[PDB]
Amino acid sequence: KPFKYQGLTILVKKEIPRSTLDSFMQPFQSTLWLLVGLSVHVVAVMLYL
Amino acid sequence: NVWNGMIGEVVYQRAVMAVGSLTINEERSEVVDFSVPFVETGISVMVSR
Ligand SMILES: Cc1nc2nc(C3CC3)nn2c(O)c1NS(=O)(=O)c1ccc(C2CCCCC2)cc1
Ligand SMILES: CCCCCCC
Repeated sequence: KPFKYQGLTILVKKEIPRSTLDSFMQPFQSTLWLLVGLSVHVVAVMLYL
Repeated sequence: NVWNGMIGEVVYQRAVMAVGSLTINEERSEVVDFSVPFVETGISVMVSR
């Protein structure tokens, strides 16, 4: 009689996540970052204009 | 010293086999011959969540 009940299963490598340094800039594409940076300053100069 | 139920029917030659929710036990295996366990059924505790 069985002394241990079990079954077949799959073992795989658990991917350890890697944290890139640009992770927080990742949500916005670099062109969006450049555009928002330019927008901040054009609005800033036009306020005082 | 008298077996009732399905085990009683099997041991007293009133039946050839006992198909059902029959748990393999030490005493029952001493009295009757069991097939291989086709589903794992231990004893477990159910509680209200
Ligand atoms: C391809 C790659 N592989 C990496 N492996 C690592 C790890 C764990 C050690 N980081 N990392 C990366 O960051 C990249 N990408 S990068 O070279 O284009 C890049 C570099 C630096 C910055 C800034 C982020 C703000 C602080 C100042 C530096 C941004 C982007
Ligand atoms: C959330 C604001 C980010 C400004 C980035 C300017 C390059």
